[PDB]
Amino acid sequence: GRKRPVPKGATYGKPVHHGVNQLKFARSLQSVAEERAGRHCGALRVLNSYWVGEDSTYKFFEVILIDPFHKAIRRNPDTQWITKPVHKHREMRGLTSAGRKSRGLGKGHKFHHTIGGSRRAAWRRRNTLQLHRYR
Amino acid sequence: KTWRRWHRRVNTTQKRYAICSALAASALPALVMSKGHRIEEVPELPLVVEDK
Amino acid sequence: MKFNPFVTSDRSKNRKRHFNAPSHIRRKIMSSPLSKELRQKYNVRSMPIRKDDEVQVVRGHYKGQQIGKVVQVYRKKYVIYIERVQREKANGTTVHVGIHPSKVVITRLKLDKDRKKILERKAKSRQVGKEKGK
Amino acid sequence: TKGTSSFGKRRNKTHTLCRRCGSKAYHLQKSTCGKCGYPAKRKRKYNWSAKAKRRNTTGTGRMRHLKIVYRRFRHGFREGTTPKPK
Amino acid sequence: APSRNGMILKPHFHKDWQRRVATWFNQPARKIRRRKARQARARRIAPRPASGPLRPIVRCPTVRYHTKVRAGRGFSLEELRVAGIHKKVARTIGISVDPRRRNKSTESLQANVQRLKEYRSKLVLFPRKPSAPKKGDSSAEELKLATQLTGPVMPIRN
Amino acid sequence: AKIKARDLRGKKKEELLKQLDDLKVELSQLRVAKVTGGAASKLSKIRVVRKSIARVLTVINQTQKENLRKFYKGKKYKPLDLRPKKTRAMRRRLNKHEESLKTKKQQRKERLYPLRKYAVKA
Amino acid sequence: SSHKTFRIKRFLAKKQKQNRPIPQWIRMKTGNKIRYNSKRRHWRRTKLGL
Amino acid sequence: FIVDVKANKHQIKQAVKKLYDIDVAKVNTLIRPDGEKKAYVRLAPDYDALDVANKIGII
RNA sequence: CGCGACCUCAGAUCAGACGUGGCGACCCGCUGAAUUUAAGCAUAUUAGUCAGCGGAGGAGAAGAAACUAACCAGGAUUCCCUCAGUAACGGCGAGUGAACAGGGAAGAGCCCAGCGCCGAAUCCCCGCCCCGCGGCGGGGCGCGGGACAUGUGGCGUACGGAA
RNA sequence: UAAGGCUAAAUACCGGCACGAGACCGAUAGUCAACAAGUACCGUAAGGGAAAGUUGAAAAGAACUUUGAAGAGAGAGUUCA
RNA sequence: ACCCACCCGACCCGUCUUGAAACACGGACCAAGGAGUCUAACACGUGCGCGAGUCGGGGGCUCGCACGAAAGCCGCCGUGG
RNA sequence: UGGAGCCGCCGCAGGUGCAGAUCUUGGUGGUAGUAGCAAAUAUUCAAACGAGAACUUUGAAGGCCGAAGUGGAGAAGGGUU
RNA sequence: CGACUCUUAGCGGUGGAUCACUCGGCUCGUGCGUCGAUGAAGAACGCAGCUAGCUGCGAGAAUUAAUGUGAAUUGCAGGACACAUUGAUCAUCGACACUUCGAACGCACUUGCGGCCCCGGGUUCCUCCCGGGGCUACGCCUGUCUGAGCGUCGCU
Ligand SMILES: [Mg+2]
Ligand SMILES: [Mg+2]
Ligand SMILES: [Mg+2]
Ligand SMILES: [Mg+2]
Ligand SMILES: [Mg+2]
Ligand SMILES: [Mg+2]
Ligand SMILES: [Mg+2]
Ligand SMILES: [Mg+2]
Ligand SMILES: [Mg+2]
Ligand SMILES: [Mg+2]
Ligand SMILES: [Mg+2]
Ligand SMILES: [Mg+2]
Ligand SMILES: [Mg+2]
Ligand SMILES: [Mg+2]
Ligand SMILES: [Mg+2]
Ligand SMILES: [Mg+2]
Ligand SMILES: [Mg+2]
Ligand SMILES: [Mg+2]
Ligand SMILES: [Mg+2]
Ligand SMILES: [Mg+2]
Ligand SMILES: [Mg+2]
Ligand SMILES: [Mg+2]
Ligand SMILES: [Mg+2]
Ligand SMILES: [Mg+2]
Ligand SMILES: [Mg+2]
Ligand SMILES: [Mg+2]
Ligand SMILES: [Mg+2]
Ligand SMILES: [Mg+2]
Ligand SMILES: [Mg+2]
Ligand SMILES: [Mg+2]
Ligand SMILES: [Mg+2]
Ligand SMILES: [Mg+2]
Ligand SMILES: [Mg+2]
Ligand SMILES: [Mg+2]
Ligand SMILES: [Mg+2]
Ligand SMILES: [Mg+2]
Ligand SMILES: [Mg+2]
Ligand SMILES: [Mg+2]
Ligand SMILES: [Mg+2]
Ligand SMILES: [Mg+2]
Ligand SMILES: [Zn+2]
Repeated sequence: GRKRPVPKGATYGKPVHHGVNQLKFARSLQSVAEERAGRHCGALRVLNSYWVGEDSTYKFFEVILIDPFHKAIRRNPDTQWITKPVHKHREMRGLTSAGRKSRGLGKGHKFHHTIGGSRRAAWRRRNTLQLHRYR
Repeated sequence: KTWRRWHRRVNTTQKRYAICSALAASALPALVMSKGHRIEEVPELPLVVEDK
Repeated sequence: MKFNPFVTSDRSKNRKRHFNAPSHIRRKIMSSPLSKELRQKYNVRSMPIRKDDEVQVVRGHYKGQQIGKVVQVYRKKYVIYIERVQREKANGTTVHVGIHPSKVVITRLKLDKDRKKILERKAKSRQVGKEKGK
Repeated sequence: TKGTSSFGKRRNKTHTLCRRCGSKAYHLQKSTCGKCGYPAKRKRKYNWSAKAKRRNTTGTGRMRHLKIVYRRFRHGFREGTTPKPK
Repeated sequence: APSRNGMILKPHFHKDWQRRVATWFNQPARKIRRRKARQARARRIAPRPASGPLRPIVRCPTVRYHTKVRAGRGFSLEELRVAGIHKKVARTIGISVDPRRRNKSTESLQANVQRLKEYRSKLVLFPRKPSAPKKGDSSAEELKLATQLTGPVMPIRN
Repeated sequence: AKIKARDLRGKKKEELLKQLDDLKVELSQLRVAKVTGGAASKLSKIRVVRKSIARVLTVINQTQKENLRKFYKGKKYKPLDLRPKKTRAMRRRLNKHEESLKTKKQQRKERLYPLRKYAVKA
Repeated sequence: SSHKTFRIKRFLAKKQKQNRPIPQWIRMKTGNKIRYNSKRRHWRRTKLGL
Repeated sequence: FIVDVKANKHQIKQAVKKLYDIDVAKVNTLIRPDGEKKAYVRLAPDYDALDVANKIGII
């Protein structure tokens, strides 16, 4: 998991938030894995990852990356969607299969938060005073 | 603020009632003259004309 | 009215446009009417005034039927200086008094090639409109 | 002593002219700024000082590249041509 | 503090709501923009209905709505199969097709076949080239109308 | 007196240099003369000579760069100077031929099932 | 100080050039609102970007 | 002279020699508190400085 | 004790490409308070809000059901009106609080892996010619290199598909 | 029919470029800022941050005489003033 | 209504306070600025329209808006409240 | 006096009426020609310049710092002094 | 009457309210929606005949070219130009140019030290010396060359 980075304990505040030890990151380890592969190879464009094993201390992963500017990708029409600049840094924005999962979006009753684009957007919609002209 | 209630919305029959009321008093030379219009020498007050 | 929804009709905007106008645009602003005599001849209401036209001042103090030659055009000051339109300063020195171009009438133009082609363009458009109206 | 007499011995300096941002805020011992964080690859800006944010946004300076880009775009990013000559 | 009689009422203005007030001064400007964009799209799809494609008839769900009938999303595959329109083609002649629709009762099916049949009767398929092959209609029914259809195409009336 | 762009265009390369040199000399003497009073009549020239100098140098660079892009017009790899600068992003768009590459599957689709011009109510 | 860097020396030079008072022919220009330099820095009071 | 601030004594020497067809003993630069690198340039003793001074304009 | 395959790894100012910082109103991913309210306060609330970090685009995100429903059934996503201050949550106090249906704005649907068949039928880079060249492309010709069977390309993907 | 993927549109826009408008403010207001303002100035630094619009239609901005070392006056003149 | 005279009357305002001329606080003087606003929700009263109905939003049709980001109309007139 | 715009009536709208807030910004008094211009012994005579000399300069005298200096040179800091 | 003080008015001061103006704001809307290793934003230092500030530009430095325009610019000078001529002056801006720091790139921040290729003086490749020019950041992909391994084999 993820221990709360605060000196000693000293999460000064209401004792709801006193927790430091038993608390857990939103994204997965696999996403973190991709994100790091993405960070390192900036030109490369993270497509997707898979698992290759796990020790007590570590996990292992295998992130498939793609050159967006290698002609064989550029000229192949079926891949040339990744060469478009909206797909810069998929992993960073929560867009690979892995980092999609944290966002908490799927069709049906088991979601509703994320019933616009995303979690943030629904909240946004739900907490707008729409103030009409005529009222 | 911008979201002061600027616009003001009126029941439709009422809007029509007003517009009938104004028409009805576009007749009546008194109400036309009182509203200032120098209509002294005009030939007939609901003044209607050829359609050339 | 003006119906074109890209023009301005906004005091502040028109004045700012005016006072901060660039030389070539001021040329147009500083235009002045032709004499009825020339108005008949060239088929043109008015012309952008220039360094050495002959000119009458129509209004003001210097209002008079004399025909003074233009001396210079101070487009920064929106003004033209004219031959004998001047005033003695404290110490005797004559000073060319400014007259605004529009309060002046061009009796004799300084015709160059370009001025000739301008007059040909304005007269032609005038007669197109008369043909369209007819 | 804490005051006037002690102002006496302000003989030497902390900061100098930073060479990225230009401010007199390059701390010599730390060898960083504290204005742009100089050695730091990215510029220092914080969302709390909205007044500070505005003091060197883009507009602020020359925009010597960026001002002719806006012009270039306007008329359509045409390259390597001329107007029809005389 | 409450004073003598009134609804013990809960307003939801405890968050920073004035940060997220959404005014509607757009709306006229919006309404126009849509309307222009609408008229442009008509003009682009020249003799094709402005509407869109033809859409099926369909009953609402729930006991409440139940009795009413709307336009659905698209004609089912069975309905296309029975009418005898190849599903891939139906898109090309302005027939909405969804393929996720089941088809439970035969009363809703035959109605929706009837719809497509009727559509195919009163449709004016232009030929690909001005030189006229099969399917493409006569130059009579072409000159007499390269006309758009205003409003929803063959509207459903409950 | 006036040095125009007009004429310089046609002139030979060595001839353009001598002219620049001769202006650079003339500029020097005026700068010398500005120090020692000189005369307003001289201190005009200094601005004129500067701009004529630029007019010369400009013509030269235009000639050198025109010749250069003649030399590479055809070659695949060419200097960054002579490559067309539009906008960082715009130099990473898809190629103009690469973005209208249909997959054979998509082509077949367009062949079999073309959108048809149709109308209704007749 | 008498032990200057070059960076600092150049900085001082520009500051020294900026101090001069307005040229009086500026006052006679057309749309002139300027009467005096108002950015004049006396060494004894007000002590540089340093 | 006043000289461009980027210049070495080597460059100045070479410039002075080139422009005025002259020849130098030594160059001896400093920087004015103003910004303009000044240069004192000792000419070799075959040459008189006042003679060249008259040639270049100054006196 | 060599020479030769491959595997895994290095080093090149090797040839040619890309990434780095900025802006940040809007957008995506994390992180995340406390004033405050509760007439005290610790759960709650303030609030997944400010500040913090990351990454974008002209929009972003979402999106072609592991959906709704329970009907005589609807049929991707987004947006508005409504549902509804409702169902629900809550020291069941303060307070908080959605969804389906219904009506609109818009409307558009698709592709792999796999399973199989097809002499890898595919791709990249070299070099020579003709056109075209300020978004490096077409056509031809090379026993000219390499990628690739640890699987490239055509057909095909649940609405069925192949033969 | 999950554990692979692409997709315009209606939607958002206190930053940018370029326009249009107002039952708004009218120089202690309206932006901090109508002006050489994020300027001067302060603070080691993070940062803080002003004041300040209006001769006249035209400069015609007071030649000349005189008192005074001069600033200042007295006459004269310009201006419809 | 300017000044002066005389007879009688007559403590300094603001404020909190049971009680202020107070040995209670604020107040040297003048100018300009300066504090019950707007939104939402409820309730009652009143005015108008229609009335077992009423409703207008939201959307749409009519225009380049000069006045219009109005005005008008809608088997949407009623999904719905 | 001033020198370019402004008001009556019927309606609508509001950033709509000041003596106070140890209110804000600007200005001005009484206090007042008052306090004050007292640390570290010290000045005087003549001349020059000059409109003008208690204070400048020169000369003469009388005094002080008394080489741990009120002298002669740097460091830092200033930045043209 | 005297001085002083108080009050009112006249005129003059002080002071800058009021009123009248407004090339500025504030708000609402429309369209477009574009930065960067081909060196961004930002900073620095420069550049005018007289120019300090603001602006404008970059050693071609209040700008060059081009195109449109068609006699100015103007505080003063000076000038140009034949304004029957690519032609003043503005505007546009497609060609050219763009000092130093800065992601910031040979390594360092002194503005200090370098390496490697070519050119001119210097030599007569004699290396020196001087000057000029071009390379010399990190990460990463596709290939290329050189390799490493009691990694897995084969032949000898
Ligand atoms: Mg709590
Ligand atoms: Mg899961
Ligand atoms: Mg529709
Ligand atoms: Mg395929
Ligand atoms: Mg001091
Ligand atoms: Mg970035
Ligand atoms: Mg509390
Ligand atoms: Mg309380
Ligand atoms: Mg408490
Ligand atoms: Mg919460
Ligand atoms: Mg934030
Ligand atoms: Mg998207
Ligand atoms: Mg799915
Ligand atoms: Mg739904
Ligand atoms: Mg309700
Ligand atoms: Mg909540
Ligand atoms: Mg396969
Ligand atoms: Mg997607
Ligand atoms: Mg002011
Ligand atoms: Mg004021
Ligand atoms: Mg103000
Ligand atoms: Mg005022
Ligand atoms: Mg005034
Ligand atoms: Mg005033
Ligand atoms: Mg007057
Ligand atoms: Mg009390
Ligand atoms: Mg008491
Ligand atoms: Mg009292
Ligand atoms: Mg008492
Ligand atoms: Mg008290
Ligand atoms: Mg008091
Ligand atoms: Mg007041
Ligand atoms: Mg009522
Ligand atoms: Mg006036
Ligand atoms: Mg108001
Ligand atoms: Mg008051
Ligand atoms: Mg005294
Ligand atoms: Mg000394
Ligand atoms: Mg008086
Ligand atoms: Mg004032
Ligand atoms: Zn810095």
